[PDB]
Amino acid sequence: MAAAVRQDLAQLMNSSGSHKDLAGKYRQILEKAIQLSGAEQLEALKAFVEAMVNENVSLVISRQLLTDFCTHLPNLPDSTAKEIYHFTLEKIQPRVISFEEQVASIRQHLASIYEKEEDWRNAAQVLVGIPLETGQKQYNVDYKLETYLKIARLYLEDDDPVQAEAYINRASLLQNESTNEQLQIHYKVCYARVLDYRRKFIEAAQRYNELSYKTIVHESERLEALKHALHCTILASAGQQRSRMLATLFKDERCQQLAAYGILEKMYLDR
Amino acid sequence: NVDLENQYYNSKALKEDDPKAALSSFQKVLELEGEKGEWGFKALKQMIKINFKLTNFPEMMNRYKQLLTYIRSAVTRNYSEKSINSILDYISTSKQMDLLQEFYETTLEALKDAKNDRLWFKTNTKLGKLYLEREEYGKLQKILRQLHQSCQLKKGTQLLEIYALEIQMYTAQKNNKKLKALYEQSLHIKSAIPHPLIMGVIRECGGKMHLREGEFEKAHTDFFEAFKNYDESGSPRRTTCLKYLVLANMLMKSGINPFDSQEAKPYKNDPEILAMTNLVSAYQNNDITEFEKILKTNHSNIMDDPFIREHIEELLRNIRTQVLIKLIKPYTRIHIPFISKELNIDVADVESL
Amino acid sequence: KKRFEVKKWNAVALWAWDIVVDNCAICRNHIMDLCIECQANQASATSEECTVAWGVCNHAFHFHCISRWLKTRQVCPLDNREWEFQKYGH
Amino acid sequence: KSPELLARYCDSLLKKSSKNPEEAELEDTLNQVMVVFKYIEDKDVFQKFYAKMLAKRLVHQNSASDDAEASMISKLKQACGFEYTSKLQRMFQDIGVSKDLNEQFKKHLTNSEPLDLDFSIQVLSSGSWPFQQSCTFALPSELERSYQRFTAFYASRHSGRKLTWLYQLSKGELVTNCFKNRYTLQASTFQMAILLQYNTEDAYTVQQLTDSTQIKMDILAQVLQILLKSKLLVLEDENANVDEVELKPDTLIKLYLGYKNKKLRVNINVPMKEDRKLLIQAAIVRIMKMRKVLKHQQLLGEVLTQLSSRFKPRVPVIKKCIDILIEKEYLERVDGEKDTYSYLA
Ligand SMILES: [Zn+2]
Ligand SMILES: [Zn+2]
Ligand SMILES: [Zn+2]
Repeated sequence: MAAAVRQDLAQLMNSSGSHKDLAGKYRQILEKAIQLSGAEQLEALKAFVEAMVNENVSLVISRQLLTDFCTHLPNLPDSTAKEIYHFTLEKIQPRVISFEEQVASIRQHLASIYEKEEDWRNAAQVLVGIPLETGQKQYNVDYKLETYLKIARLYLEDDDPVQAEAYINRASLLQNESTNEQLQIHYKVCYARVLDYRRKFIEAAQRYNELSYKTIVHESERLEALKHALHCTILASAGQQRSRMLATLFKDERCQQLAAYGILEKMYLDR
Repeated sequence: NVDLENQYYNSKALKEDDPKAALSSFQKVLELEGEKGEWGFKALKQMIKINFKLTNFPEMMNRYKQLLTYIRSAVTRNYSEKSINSILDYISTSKQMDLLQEFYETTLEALKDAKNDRLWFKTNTKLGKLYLEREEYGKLQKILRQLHQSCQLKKGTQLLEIYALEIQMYTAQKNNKKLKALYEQSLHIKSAIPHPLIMGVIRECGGKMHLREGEFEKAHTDFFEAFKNYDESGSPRRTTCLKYLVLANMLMKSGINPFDSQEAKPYKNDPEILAMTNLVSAYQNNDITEFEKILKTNHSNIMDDPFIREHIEELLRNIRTQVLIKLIKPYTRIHIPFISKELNIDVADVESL
Repeated sequence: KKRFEVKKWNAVALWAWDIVVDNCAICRNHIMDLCIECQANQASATSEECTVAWGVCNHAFHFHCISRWLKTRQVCPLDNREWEFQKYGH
Repeated sequence: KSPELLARYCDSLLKKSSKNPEEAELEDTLNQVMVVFKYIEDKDVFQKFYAKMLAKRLVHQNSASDDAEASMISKLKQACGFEYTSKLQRMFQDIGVSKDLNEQFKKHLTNSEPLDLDFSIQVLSSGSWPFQQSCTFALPSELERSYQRFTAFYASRHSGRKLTWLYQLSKGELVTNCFKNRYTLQASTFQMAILLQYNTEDAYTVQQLTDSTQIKMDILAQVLQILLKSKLLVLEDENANVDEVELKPDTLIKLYLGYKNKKLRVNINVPMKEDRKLLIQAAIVRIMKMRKVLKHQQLLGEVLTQLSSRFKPRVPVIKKCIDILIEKEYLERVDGEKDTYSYLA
């Protein structure tokens, strides 16, 4: 057993005084414990986050040390990162209001590695835990808008349209006063996908048609919007509304480039 | 003088679990208190509290008669009212009805001349509340007799408190006739500022009486007001006027989802109101298959109270009527047996409908 | 033990609804859309833009929906009381 | 200015002083105030400064005779109308609701693990009070647990409601265990946090306090100034006059161990401190010419459609515009309907 490091962790907590000089000493020890082969590496980091959330440590060096601790996790392999991320969230849970900033960054990191591993359900759940409304800190509007779109998109790929619609509803309250042009474009792409998933085909066709006229997006993305508009219009409910949209799509010159154009021209001529 | 504050603060600084030691230390306080001061009020409160812990019942009632001399002009009315409210509250948890009962009769003797109009009014109303929870309907009547000779406006707020008390009283007696008169008796007052729990009993009984009478457009707004006020202040009866609000909305020919307002949306997923929110979603966008299945599943949450089981026959007919109207819209000649299949009723009842 | 100990705290807070508004309870469409009637007829009027209208009860319907509803009835759809315009804008 | 003066009179009257007027004479002088009140031609402005005066009276629990407050608003409601006293009715009901809320919270505490401090909170309400969260603040480590506890109590009771705590208007009481004797001072949350920062060490620099409490510069400077006024924080140069001392983020301020104030109830929490109308009239007359007979609500909606897209006017201004245009005989009321206007040019 090699655990001759954990003893001085608690010893330094009960020192005469904690200052900036001692804070830099932890970097040297941490920089060598991280450079380790197996389970002996895990133990040092696990106790580091345990002995820091304690009340005995003042929340003036603890906050700085926690964000520095979390920033070294993306360099660590994700197999261990998943386990440690769950532990630190549980230990911060008793006192969350103090660390209302470190929690958000940790859950964003955890969700990023979950999505890359193709786990949409669990990645979405992690991002829900982030307090974006029921918190004392006022987040940036673009930050809340970006986070909501990620939750909605992950739910769409999970094939859970009911939950995705709820979070896209929260994201549509910030579009009107947001200033990020790219964020507005990104929202409408996700909103149109949500409508298509909810089998509201004619409404999604209108959104795709309008989105196809955006000069901001690339030419390749413009044709993708037109393709989705054509499929939704064909799949929509026949009537006065759908017939009017069918005429509009026929005028478009780019509609001839798709393999599903022959079906479009037959439904346009009441064939 | 500064010495008065220091003397009072020293006694509370010591836990002083040993009794009869602080009593000699309060004789100093009274001598030091020359004029009328707020510190004297606090001194009497603490010695009553300490003496009450180690029983010794004949002590508190003697100091209490001295205590009402402070409510006159020594301190404000908020402080004196809060002191009385706190003292009478936490002693009732220990049962000991006799000690509380002897206190009310003695306080009424001197308080009747110290603070006449408002403080006596609320103390009397609180006493009436005790009689209701112990179900002693043999002496509450004389209290309302006293309140009868109190108005003969500019006294609207006090009138609503007693009117709500009477409605809550006669409700347990199932006196529907007097409830209708009482509800109209409170409608004249329109310049009062009541607690948002008094305007949650006269309003609920207004919706209930409208339900029995046959009005469904007045019960909807009355039950919404009852739910709104019960939600702000209080708790238990909140998820009963919301269920009634839902029922009073489907009997009104529906339209507009009740669980779309800001107040009712959080409770749409409540385990107690899950039966009702499913009922509305089936009623609107009429479909019989889902509506009947909900009724069959829940015999423990819907067909229990008289207010839903009696009005379940007005429903299951409005939805069938609306299905019938929409179905026969495009047809010009349609078979009655075909209608029977689409309504899940026999041929004879379709002709009657 | 501790040098300074807190004994009493008298805080002040402000309660607000978590969701200010999420649906127009007349056309059942979302707040940011074109009020259903003005959705199917996608031509103009969107210039006026279906900016929401807040009543005294703070219920926030679409202006097109509430104005169309007010032509015959003078009661709010939800609370069934008198409707009075209080705010207009996003 | 006269309305303001009358309202400040009202403020004294109801607020609180060393002598409390009897309930009999308290309504007597209130009746005299209403005698002159109806003579006041303009009623809208009176509510403007009465709202903030009342809010400060109630949020600090400095009000006297809260029963008289209920009757005072009751007299006002029948004078001008519901709409004129709707906002003030919300303020009074919030105080009553939160007072009941505190009683239930205390009972909930006993059945679970008790707290370490006496906690009371006024919940107020959003949209009806002039207050707003304006100063960022870091919650002290000692006032967090109770915080969380109350949030739980406000999540089981009320669902779908979010609390926005206002540390600027929150006070408290702080005991001491290191002075010559046992003291009990009263201070705001900011002063409490600053004084609790010194719990583990002796001296801190100004920047070391700014980065630990996250209070903004101006409020932090004011709080340090008032704390220095109470001679609780002593600078290195005692002989320098405190008022003219220029504060920089380098002074090493230390807690005054030898504090020996005679009074044991030191209170350091002492308080500090036309063109559009023509446009609305033009819009109203144009709408009235276009629609010969209209209702009040439809006219308000049309005015909001045509004109509110520019500067978002206030509804009472539009109502006053309607009234003055009625006085100018530009549009007349129609008998048989209380709210109906006809464009009579
Ligand atoms: Zn709408
Ligand atoms: Zn529209
Ligand atoms: Zn309403």
